Amino acid sequence: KPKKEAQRRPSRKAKVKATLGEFDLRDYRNVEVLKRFLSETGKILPRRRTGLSGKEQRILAKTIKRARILGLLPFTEKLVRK
Amino acid sequence: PITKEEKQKVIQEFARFPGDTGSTEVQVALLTLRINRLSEHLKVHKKDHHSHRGLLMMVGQRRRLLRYLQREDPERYRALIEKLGIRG
Amino acid sequence: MRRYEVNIVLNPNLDQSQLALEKEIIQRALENYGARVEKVEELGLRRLAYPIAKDPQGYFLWYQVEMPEDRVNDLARELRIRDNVRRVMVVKSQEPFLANA
Amino acid sequence: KKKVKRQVASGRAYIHASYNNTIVTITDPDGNPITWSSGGVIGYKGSRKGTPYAAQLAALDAAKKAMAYGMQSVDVIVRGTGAGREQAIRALQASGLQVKSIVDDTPVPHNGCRPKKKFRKAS
RNA sequence: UGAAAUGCGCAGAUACCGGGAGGAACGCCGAUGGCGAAGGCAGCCACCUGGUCCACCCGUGACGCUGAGGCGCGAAAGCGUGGGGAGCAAACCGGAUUAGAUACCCGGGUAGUCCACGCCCUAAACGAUGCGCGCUAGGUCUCUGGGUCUCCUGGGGGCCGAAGCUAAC
Ligand SMILES: [Mg+2]
Ligand SMILES: [Mg+2]
Ligand SMILES: [Mg+2]
Ligand SMILES: [Mg+2]
Ligand SMILES: [Mg+2]
Ligand SMILES: [Mg+2]
Ligand SMILES: [Mg+2]
Ligand SMILES: [Mg+2]
Ligand SMILES: [Mg+2]
Ligand SMILES: [Mg+2]
Ligand SMILES: [Mg+2]
Repeated sequence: KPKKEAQRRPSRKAKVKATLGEFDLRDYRNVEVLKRFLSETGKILPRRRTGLSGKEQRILAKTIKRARILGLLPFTEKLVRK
Repeated sequence: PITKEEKQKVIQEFARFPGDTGSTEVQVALLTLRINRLSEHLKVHKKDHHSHRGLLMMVGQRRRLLRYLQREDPERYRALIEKLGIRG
Repeated sequence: MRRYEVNIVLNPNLDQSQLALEKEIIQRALENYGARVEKVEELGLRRLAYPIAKDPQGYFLWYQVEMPEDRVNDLARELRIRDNVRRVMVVKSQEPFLANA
Repeated sequence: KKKVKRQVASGRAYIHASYNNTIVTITDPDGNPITWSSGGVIGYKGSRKGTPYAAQLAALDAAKKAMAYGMQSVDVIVRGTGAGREQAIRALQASGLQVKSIVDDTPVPHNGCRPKKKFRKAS
């Protein structure tokens, strides 16, 4: 946008590093890793970001939730600046 | 929940012969085994109308086989119905 | 009999003696209901992202058990009857979902 | 003591903005409040309380009256969705109050409580 | 609030901090997605249970499709008994706008919305398009299983389109 549309995303391809490397998706403890799959707030990021497929996120999510109940990961965190 | 091993057992009690796993005889069984299993469940959670549906297929499903078997060998019919103490 | 995983959080003020006494009871509890502790992992103490029972940190004990399904939701009860026990969450021991890179 | 001129030097600056009025607040580093002004506190009575001035102006009185207890630097805390955001802030950034941090904490129900007819659609 | 007023505040409200009770829904994921016979169904967890798709070709051997009547299921609302009742809100109470407002706007508020069992059975219950089966170009995106796996083969969802169809769309 404005004359950019800012929606030009050439199917990524070779996605940098695919966001990390080799980390389960049903780890109801492995925070260290999960902490990255969340916006400034415990707001699970969309597909647009991260770098996951169908069944995957269905899991990542199903997990992050299982994590919050363990008090490991956050539901909603405050915003700095702006 | 069951139904994983017992199966063999039902299959083996009805298999019209070493290896028969699909004869009408057997099917009925297997299916009855399931029905009884579901019926039971249905008495506890009486509001699971959906499952109550699957009940009716099988219920009809099994019945149908019996209707086929009943016409294509009354001789084996008596025995099976009777070998499960069924219908009426 | 299926496997499971029992997560369990406790108070941060407890002394090696108190915790040790609770676990002993957790363990005994499990067994009272056909549970066979396969593993365990005192990863205790971490930085909770939200105060649980007003406390911002907790003991994370993790037990794997091959229980008789029919009891799971009962232990989960008896584990949560203890004051020192803040939260409990049993889950099915689901295969690895290796994924990334 | 009497009315006691208490020194605080630092505290909070909660700001509530919405389609109706803008309430700024001053507090001690432990939540406890010191002094709050608004749009109402200064003339402005009707829709003039949701007037962006309702931000600064109040967000000046919060300050002035808040510098009287020392406070030189504050940690801002925005809330609500409407107008007046940042203004109330900038207002403090010229008020004489150094601004430590700016944070957002607007409370959005993870879907609970049926909103009033007045609220329902969006797109 | 378009402006306002009723309304709530010095028995000190709002705004901020801490703690407690309660009901209801359940963010972000979430979608152009999924599942279900339809109605319909999304925090998580366990358990009991239905259906379904694929791979293997292993078993039965036409055992099949449809389905008048019957029976069962069937949003919301409403009805009965009992509980619960945070927010919302018919009726109703006031406020304001109007030439007049038993209305649009505003502040309260009862049934109700909630759960249990029982009753009602309707619907733009719509894909407004019965079920099953065989046949007739493709391309493109997408969900899900197999695959000699960014290519081919199965199931499901959208898009554009051969022939053909259609009163046209
Ligand atoms: Mg004030
Ligand atoms: Mg199943
Ligand atoms: Mg039929
Ligand atoms: Mg109803
Ligand atoms: Mg009623
Ligand atoms: Mg009331
Ligand atoms: Mg017509
Ligand atoms: Mg293959
Ligand atoms: Mg298709
Ligand atoms: Mg077309
Ligand atoms: Mg043509």
